[PDB]
Amino acid sequence: RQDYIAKVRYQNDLPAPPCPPKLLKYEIEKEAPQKEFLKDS
Amino acid sequence: YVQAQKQFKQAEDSQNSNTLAKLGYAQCLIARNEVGDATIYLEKFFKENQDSKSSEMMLLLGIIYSQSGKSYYKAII
Repeated sequence: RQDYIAKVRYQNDLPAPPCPPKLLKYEIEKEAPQKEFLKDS
Repeated sequence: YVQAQKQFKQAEDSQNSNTLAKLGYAQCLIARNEVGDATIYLEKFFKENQDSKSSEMMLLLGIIYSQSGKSYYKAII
């Protein structure tokens, strides 16, 4: 079958890991500061 | 903490209108690391007093629910 030459290859390639910047937990995200803040007089 | 919690409970039993006594009771529960017990007491008080304007109670409820995580919607409210 001498006709138009074309190659079909589906692209589903996974991207490389992004490694985005990491959020920093608040001081009130730790159990001991939470206890100190809630137990305030 | 045990004695203060007992005193807060006695204050509540003497006069139920003392919201400050109940809030101190919840704070003492927090002091004794009774996270679940304080949460149950706070839920009972809020559901009985949904119209009460205890801003600090609602702030504490939001903080507790955020620590829980699954109850984020009540925390937002």
